[PDB]
Amino acid sequence: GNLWVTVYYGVPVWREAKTTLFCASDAKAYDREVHNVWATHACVPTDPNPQEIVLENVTENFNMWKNDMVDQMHEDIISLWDQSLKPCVKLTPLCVTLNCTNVTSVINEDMKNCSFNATTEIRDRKKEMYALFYKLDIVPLDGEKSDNRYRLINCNTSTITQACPKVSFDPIPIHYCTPAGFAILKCNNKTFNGTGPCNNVSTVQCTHGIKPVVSTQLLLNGSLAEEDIIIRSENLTNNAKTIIVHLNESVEIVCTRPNNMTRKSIRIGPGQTFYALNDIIGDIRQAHCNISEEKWNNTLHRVWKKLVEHFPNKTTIRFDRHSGGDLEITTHSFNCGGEFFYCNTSGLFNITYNSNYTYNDTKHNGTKVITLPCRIKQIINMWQEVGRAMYAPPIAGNITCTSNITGLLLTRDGGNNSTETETFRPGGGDMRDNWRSELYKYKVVEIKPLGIAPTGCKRRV
Amino acid sequence: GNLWVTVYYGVPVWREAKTTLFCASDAKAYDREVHNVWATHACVPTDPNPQEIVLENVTENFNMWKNDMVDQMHEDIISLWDQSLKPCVKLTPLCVTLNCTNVTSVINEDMKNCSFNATTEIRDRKKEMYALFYKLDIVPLDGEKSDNRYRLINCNTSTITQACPKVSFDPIPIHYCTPAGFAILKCNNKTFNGTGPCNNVSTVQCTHGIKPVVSTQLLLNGSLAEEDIIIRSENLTNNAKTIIVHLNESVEIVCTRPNNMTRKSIRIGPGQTFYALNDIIGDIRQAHCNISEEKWNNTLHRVWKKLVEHFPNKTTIRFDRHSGGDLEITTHSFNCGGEFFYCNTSGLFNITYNSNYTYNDTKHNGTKVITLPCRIKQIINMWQEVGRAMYAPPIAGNITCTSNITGLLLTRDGGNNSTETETFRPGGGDMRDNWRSELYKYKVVEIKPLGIAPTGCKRRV
Amino acid sequence: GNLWVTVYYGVPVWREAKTTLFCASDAKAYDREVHNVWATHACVPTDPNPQEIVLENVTENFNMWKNDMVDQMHEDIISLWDQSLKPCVKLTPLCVTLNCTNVTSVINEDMKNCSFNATTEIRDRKKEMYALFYKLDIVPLDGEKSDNRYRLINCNTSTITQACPKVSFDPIPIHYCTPAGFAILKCNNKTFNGTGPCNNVSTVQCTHGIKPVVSTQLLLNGSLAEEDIIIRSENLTNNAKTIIVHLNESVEIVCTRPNNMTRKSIRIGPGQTFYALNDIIGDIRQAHCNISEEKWNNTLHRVWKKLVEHFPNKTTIRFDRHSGGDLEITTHSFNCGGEFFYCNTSGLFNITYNSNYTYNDTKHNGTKVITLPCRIKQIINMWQEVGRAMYAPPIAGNITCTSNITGLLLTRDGGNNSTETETFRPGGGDMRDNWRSELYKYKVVEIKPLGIAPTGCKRRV
Amino acid sequence: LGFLGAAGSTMGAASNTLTVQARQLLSGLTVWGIKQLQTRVLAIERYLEVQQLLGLWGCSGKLICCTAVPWNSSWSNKSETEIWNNMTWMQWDREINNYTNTIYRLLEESQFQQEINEVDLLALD
Amino acid sequence: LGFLGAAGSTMGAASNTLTVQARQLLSGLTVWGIKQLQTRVLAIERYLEVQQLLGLWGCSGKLICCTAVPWNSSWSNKSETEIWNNMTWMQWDREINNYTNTIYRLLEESQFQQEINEVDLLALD
Amino acid sequence: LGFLGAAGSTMGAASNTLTVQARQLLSGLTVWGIKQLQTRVLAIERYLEVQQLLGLWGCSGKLICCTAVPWNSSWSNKSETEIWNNMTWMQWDREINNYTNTIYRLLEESQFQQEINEVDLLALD
Ligand SMILES: *[C@@H]1O[C@H](CO)[C@@H](O[C@@H]2O[C@H](CO)[C@@H](O[C@@H]3O[C@H](CO[C@H]4O[C@H](CO)[C@@H](O)[C@H](O)[C@@H]4O)[C@@H](O)[C@H](O[C@H]4O[C@H](CO)[C@@H](O)[C@H](O)[C@@H]4O[C@H]4O[C@H](CO)[C@@H](O)[C@H](O)[C@@H]4O)[C@@H]3O)[C@H](O)[C@H]2NC(C)=O)[C@H](O)[C@H]1NC(C)=O
Ligand SMILES: *[C@@H]1O[C@H](CO)[C@@H](O[C@@H]2O[C@H](CO)[C@@H](O[C@@H]3O[C@H](CO[C@H]4O[C@H](CO)[C@@H](O)[C@H](O)[C@@H]4O)[C@@H](O)[C@H](O[C@H]4O[C@H](CO)[C@@H](O)[C@H](O)[C@@H]4O[C@H]4O[C@H](CO)[C@@H](O)[C@H](O)[C@@H]4O)[C@@H]3O)[C@H](O)[C@H]2NC(C)=O)[C@H](O)[C@H]1NC(C)=O
Ligand SMILES: *[C@@H]1O[C@H](CO)[C@@H](O[C@@H]2O[C@H](CO)[C@@H](O[C@@H]3O[C@H](CO[C@H]4O[C@H](CO)[C@@H](O)[C@H](O)[C@@H]4O)[C@@H](O)[C@H](O[C@H]4O[C@H](CO)[C@@H](O)[C@H](O)[C@@H]4O[C@H]4O[C@H](CO)[C@@H](O)[C@H](O)[C@@H]4O)[C@@H]3O)[C@H](O)[C@H]2NC(C)=O)[C@H](O)[C@H]1NC(C)=O
Ligand SMILES: *[C@@H]1O[C@H](CO)[C@@H](O[C@@H]2O[C@H](CO)[C@@H](O[C@@H]3O[C@H](CO)[C@@H](O)[C@H](O)[C@@H]3O)[C@H](O)[C@H]2NC(C)=O)[C@H](O)[C@H]1NC(C)=O
Ligand SMILES: *[C@@H]1O[C@H](CO)[C@@H](O)[C@H](O)[C@H]1NC(C)=O
Ligand SMILES: *[C@@H]1O[C@H](CO)[C@@H](O)[C@H](O)[C@H]1NC(C)=O
Repeated sequence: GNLWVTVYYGVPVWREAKTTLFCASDAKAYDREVHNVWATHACVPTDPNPQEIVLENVTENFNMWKNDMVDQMHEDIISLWDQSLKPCVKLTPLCVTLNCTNVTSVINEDMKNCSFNATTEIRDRKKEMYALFYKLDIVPLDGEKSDNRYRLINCNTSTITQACPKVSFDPIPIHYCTPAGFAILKCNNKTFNGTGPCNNVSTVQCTHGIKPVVSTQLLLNGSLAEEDIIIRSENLTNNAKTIIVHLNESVEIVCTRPNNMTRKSIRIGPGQTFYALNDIIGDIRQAHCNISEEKWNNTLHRVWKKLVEHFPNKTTIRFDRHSGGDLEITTHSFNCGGEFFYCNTSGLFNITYNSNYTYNDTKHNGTKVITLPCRIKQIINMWQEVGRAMYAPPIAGNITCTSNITGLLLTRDGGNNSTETETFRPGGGDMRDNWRSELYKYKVVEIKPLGIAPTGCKRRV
Repeated sequence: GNLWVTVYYGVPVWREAKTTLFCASDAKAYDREVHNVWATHACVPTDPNPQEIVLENVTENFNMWKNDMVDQMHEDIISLWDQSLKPCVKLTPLCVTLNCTNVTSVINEDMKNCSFNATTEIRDRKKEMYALFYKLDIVPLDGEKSDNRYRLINCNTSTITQACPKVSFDPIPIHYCTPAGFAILKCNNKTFNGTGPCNNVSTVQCTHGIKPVVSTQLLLNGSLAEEDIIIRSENLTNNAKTIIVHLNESVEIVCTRPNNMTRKSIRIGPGQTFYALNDIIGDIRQAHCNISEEKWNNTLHRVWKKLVEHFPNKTTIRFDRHSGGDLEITTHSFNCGGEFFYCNTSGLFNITYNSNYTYNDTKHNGTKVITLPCRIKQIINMWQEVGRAMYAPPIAGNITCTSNITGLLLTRDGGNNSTETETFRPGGGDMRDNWRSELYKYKVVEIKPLGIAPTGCKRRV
Repeated sequence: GNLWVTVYYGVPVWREAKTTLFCASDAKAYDREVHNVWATHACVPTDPNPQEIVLENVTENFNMWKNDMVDQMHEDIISLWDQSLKPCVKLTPLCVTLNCTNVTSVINEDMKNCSFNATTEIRDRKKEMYALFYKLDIVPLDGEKSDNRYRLINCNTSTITQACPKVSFDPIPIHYCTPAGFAILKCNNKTFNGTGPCNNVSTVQCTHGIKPVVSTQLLLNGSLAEEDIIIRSENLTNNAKTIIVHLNESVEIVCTRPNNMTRKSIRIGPGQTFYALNDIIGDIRQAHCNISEEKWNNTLHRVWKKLVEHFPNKTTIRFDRHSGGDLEITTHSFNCGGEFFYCNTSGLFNITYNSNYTYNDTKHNGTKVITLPCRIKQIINMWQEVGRAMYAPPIAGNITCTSNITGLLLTRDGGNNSTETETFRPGGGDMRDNWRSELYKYKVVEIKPLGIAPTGCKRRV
Repeated sequence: LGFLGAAGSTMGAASNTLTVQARQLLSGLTVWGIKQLQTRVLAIERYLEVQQLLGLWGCSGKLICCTAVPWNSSWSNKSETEIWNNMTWMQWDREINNYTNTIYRLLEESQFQQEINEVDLLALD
Repeated sequence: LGFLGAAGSTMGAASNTLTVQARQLLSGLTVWGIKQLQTRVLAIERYLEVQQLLGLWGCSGKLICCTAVPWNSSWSNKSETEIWNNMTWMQWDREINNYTNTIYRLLEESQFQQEINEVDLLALD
Repeated sequence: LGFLGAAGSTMGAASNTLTVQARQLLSGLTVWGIKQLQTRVLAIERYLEVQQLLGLWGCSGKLICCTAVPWNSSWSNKSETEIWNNMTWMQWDREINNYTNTIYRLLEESQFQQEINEVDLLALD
């Protein structure tokens, strides 16, 4: 009948934790290929043959919107961006009066031929150089005369550090690993909607190598769903929360810049030189992206069906374009082949679906695509808290990329009463949501190996 | 009769130590209020309900003048000053010829209206801006003609980094905490004179939250004494040592700048802008401080009585002004509301006390105050080993502060033989003495838990 | 007959290791003498009365060419060089048109009197200053006219940071110490040729205080051999490997700059000033080094005998000058008294030795020396991966140093068939080889204290 | 099974694997080195904390260590079989979370009194 | 009492509180993190040093551990009662400061010989 | 002799000095502090790893600790005298390098089963 306190070490229990994690890049990423923004040599090598241990008979409560790993990843990406932009040449002497004129071929109407005086290797003589600059990067001086005098866009807000000539923007998988005394719980529930209980949860040491793809209104090169479309929102009845639609069938999107462009080195000062656009070889065609019409019809139909399931009694659901603002939020912004693309999405989100039409099966095949026009900037200022922008290096030859859209960053409109209509527009808010599309299953748990259990064993005197 | 060696762990003994300590700011200081010079986010949160454990039946030897915590605090303050002055805009382009004239109202005789050519957002055109600059910050060019051409004072010694537009100089308590294996001993003896034995010493984990107030000749917002005035000196018969008088009744001093001043942003270059004084609204009144005459009479009488006790056979004791030198040492230098004040103290330290007059009780009330004139600088260069000065930001509206003088940094004059007279002048030496006014009771002790004791217990084979 | 597993702690076994080591400067180097390039205050004090424990009855395999300590020392020297060149003034405004003319006395033919416009403390007026610049530091502008317009040599590749006015280049011993759980094995075999077995190996905590002397083609102030000349090469039949000849009798070399030179401060900008050469007092004599002819004859004869031993069937061995390239590799480059010297070595390596002459004993005494001419640069760019050069400070008075050559960095010529001739020229490759002349005996070993041994002792239940 | 593989298992089965969880408790430019360094010394601090707590109970160097402290029925009135047969470690952690500190103090005073009276008795002999 | 609360107390009373002093022995931008990190690993190093010294004496995991080393009268000719009744730990530290290293070596050779001859005797059985 | 002074000596003589090698296992601007800090916490990690491996075998706080695991003849068919008289520690490390992990697992399961059945038997009493 008598019982005594017994101590157990190695007890499998855990609580919540907010510990700092450490990165781990893949071993194949160490085959030289140096000087990429996301290539961090301080990351440890990825653990070979990694283990995921299935934990049966246990249920865990997850919450994507209260995860600290997303915030840690955002901060780590920001400081990596700062470290990569720190060393090379700044374009502060480039903030000078630019004599800009039209670009000789039809008019491009997207670039201007700007000549400027740049100091030579000696800072007492100045040579009149010239370069082709995008119209989104040059603001006209004054604003009341056609004097053809322009300047760089951020010559009055912060400083520009031009991207180093070797740098690359190719994403690589990053395996976030948790320290000793802590583990990562992954929810293997395929139906899981981002929060709540999970009856199939496994413990892992490191994540699945999340690619840090920077994109707005769309999710590029992300992990797909397993069963169906998974709609995730912190609070659906709140219109400020951004819905993260998770597709199960990724759609191929092919983007290109068919123009062939020349690169020329320009000396802006003693020991400071940067690469700039010189000439356009061949005909002039606008850069654009192609998305299959039938596949997008499939995606929009399935998304509307899931949104009808999540929003009862709404007769009509309209997919319209973005409301307004700067170009970085109103357009699909991404990076293809080292070049930053801003693509108009008015042709994609333009439909009205009602519950009284079957809408067929969106069959009858077809090779028709949606040619969404795109524009290119070089003065890139993302994550504006850093205080430092970029001058992206010019790329010779065409650029052509093929990516997969695996999710949409939808956002419901404001309160328009109970008129049985809700208009969902593309979002483009904080970039943290993008990482939240990947860390929707991972939580960090703090191991307590010390346990107390009554047993009829008594220690001797 | 036989005895054996016995080992004890957790033994309460200690020796001297020089270990590195770590800061701890208060939890209420983390309620945003970011971007203050002394607000260090790397400081850990202050431990709630902190304990001070009284150690009875023990006597410890303290020495304020050999403490390493004062040196550590001085170095930490210096590097915090460097880190706060590092990021924002430098005024190196502001080192240009200034066309200075009198300020329109009576003549202010303290500021000059200086116009200068500053580069716009493009570094090819220059606009003629103007600002009001204090005469202590502008040195005239050449020095043999009335050409009205001036320049900034340190355009030929080091660089100036203007204080960032949001920065604040409000001190916050800093709790210096000692690591594991070390403790802090505090001398609770109320009579304690700074060195020697202490029969009531308690062990603590962290200090009392010392405010890092920067001041010369006076001690602002410091801890008071308990019983009487405590005179502290490393060696009284040496005239080079600075006496740190510790008052028991702090005296209220109210300082103000009644002038209302306007702030205007001036662009000095591409991406570089600083705030400068523009205009004076209303009448012109000199900034000054008010100290009650009767309270200062009480303080000077008590200080003279204690100095008579510490210096026998001296018939006359004279309190005179400072000898000479730069303005940073000859005047009471402090910071009120983000503005640096340098106040003449000739009206305070001006008295001759002899032992043959009772000097009454300094009674008969009165509301008479001592109006000590003050001057304001903006090019602040304190702790000159850093190599970087400041341009303090202009403050709109009046500034009015009310502080307490709790101590005097007195300094005896040189050897004038045994003429039965010693003249004590205000000091203003190294700032470390100011921290030594607060760390006069704290010492760092190194715990040895391993102890040896004979006992008749023998370990079995 | 029964046996049981027994665990032993503190087992004296080790394997190979690549752990990071930590520096340790001497205690006498902490007697102020601050602001030297190799004086690192972060180095711990050198351990007093250091121990070297002789390990008998053991043989260890060493390899100088696969050691990681050499790479660690090279990286540490590079980052120390970066840290020392970081703080002080850059000469970017000095990249201006220079009006250069001949230096008044005979013509020096090594320096030019260059006048240039430098901005005063105000960046709106420019004064015409002048200085004496070495012809190796100024490249003429254009290159097709005698316009007497020159510029600094690296005004178009990188930036120059002039060496701080107090800095010194005097090497101090550096004791590389290994952490806990690791040891350093030193091969006491006096005959040891750099790789292979060693039958007398001792364990040590720290190295012998290696001086980081930077030199090409020669080894200055290095440790001597014990028995004879030791020729060390990774692969002798490969002509790309650099032979590190280790002398047993160091030869005294005295180098001097007999010219007396004046130093003048020149203001290049607001808060930026640098020291430059002004005038030459007295007669003009070319800087040169003196090496005793008989001692060099002894060294060359012994080196040829050892190279004959290592290269059989070769009738003739010729010592000729370097092939070609930049001045930093073609000449003996070193630093005497803070001044960088580049000395022509054509007079040293000029001999042909055959096996059919006895060559006497190179006796008959004599005081004849070899006067090898030398040139002096100030724009020093060594270890070009750093991206930052130096402007070495001018030194007033003559400079005279006396060093010891203790080794030669020989290099065999390319494949010229089996013609019974091999020509050995001075090298001057990567600087790591210089450190490999000192870390030829030290290896880092990783201690395993856990051992397993069978014993007939059984633990009780 | 592996690390945490008996978390959903019963108490008796989870007591049979304890070393693989004690393995993980130690395991083992200017900013990321700082972060890895800080989290490594943090994990080392937790391991030293747990080892010190084990040492203060007289259970150093052991995984399962008995203690002569009686089991108070106010902590749990459940008898042994439903604790050890149809219960997990997490549910027991949830029920006995409120009495953890009291149990810890009872263990430390028991061990300290055992050492003190062992010293007192062995000095008599 | 608390940490160091028996420093001025006698030896016998200060032996009764030892765990609260053993608690404190572990406890637990770019520059202040470095300083806190360095002082934490320094304290960890001292704790590991003291624990290793305890382990080499056969006293690991214990606060008061007896040892079969005889007490040399040359270290202290004082008998037990004035050591344990009217004496503090500091005054004993002051008197036996000169013989600390010799006592430490005697403990380590005693423990090492105990292990060696235990191995020698248990291999015979 | 000193640290590693019995590396070339025989097994029996090298077993007589073990504490001086266990001493060295702990020992004890912005970039060099980072390097020293990293290598110190690295050495601390190795010491904690070896101490944890000793603790999992029931050999914590001891230098030479016996174990009831039988010595398999497949690991080494050599009898005791040529192991302990004309052999060094390095040559034994070379011969028994292939069977290190298996021996480690046999020790850990032996210690774990000893703890488990000690708990089972002492609960009966
Ligand atoms: C979502 O995921 C998709 C699928 O992975 C991805 O599309 C792919 O993007 C990559 C990265 O931009 C593209 O690869 C580039 O392709 C060309 C040429 O490479 C071709 O040929 C080589 C040779 O066999 C093949 O290995 C390769 O697969 C291609 O067929 C170049 O633009 C790129 O190479 C340069 O950049 C690399 C940086 O990662 C360097 O490592 C490499 O050495 C090259 O640099 C050198 O060459 C340049 C000129 O050639 C020169 O300017 C440089 O200075 C340097 O000398 C790169 O290999 C790949 O083709 C895409 N795949 C498809 C099907 O389109 C999406 O980008 C991704 N989306 C997002 C938003 O992340
Ligand atoms: C010795 O100790 C004494 C006693 O504490 C101390 O005097 C006090 O100094 C403080 C700090 O300078 C003074 O507080 C300032 O007062 C005014 C206005 O504050 C009044 O109103 C608020 C609102 O209720 C009250 O909380 C407050 O008590 C006052 O009545 C302002 O100048 C200051 O506020 C600005 O500065 C803060 C920085 O600490 C910011 O946190 C705050 O948000 C304010 O900044 C904003 O407003 C500015 C314009 O208003 C604008 O320029 C900024 O950009 C920003 O938008 C501050 O609260 C206090 O009044 C003093 N007390 C007395 C009785 O005089 C001595 O200074 C001290 N001596 C030394 C040498 O350290
Ligand atoms: C291989 O090893 C050899 C042998 O050690 C070495 O030669 C020696 O080099 C050192 C270092 O350059 C030479 O010492 C210099 O000598 C003169 C004057 O010093 C003489 O007088 C003092 C006073 O008694 C003696 O102690 C000394 O031995 C000499 O006789 C000066 O040029 C140097 O002093 C200045 O530099 C030091 C930096 O290390 C400072 O600490 C020192 O305070 C001095 O600086 C001050 O004075 C300068 C003007 O005097 C002024 O410009 C500075 O700003 C500052 O105010 C230094 O002591 C020594 O003479 C050499 N020995 C011989 C026999 O020639 C080789 O250099 C070495 N080779 C290599 C490649 O490393
Ligand atoms: C094997 O290597 C060891 C370690 O280097 C050698 O021992 C060392 O021998 C030298 C002389 O060769 C000793 O230096 C001098 O020795 C004598 C006194 O012994 C005296 O002249 C000097 O006071 C000086 O000490 C040295 O002390 C000694 N030990 C060490 C640790 O360096 C040993 O000789 C080598 N054996 C060979 C080559 O056979
Ligand atoms: C101090 O000594 C007195 C006797 O002189 C004793 O009563 C008291 O308890 C002691 N104080 C402490 C804290 O041990
Ligand atoms: C080396 O071996 C010899 C016998 O060959 C022995 O006498 C000597 O003591 C050994 N040395 C050491 C250090 O054990």
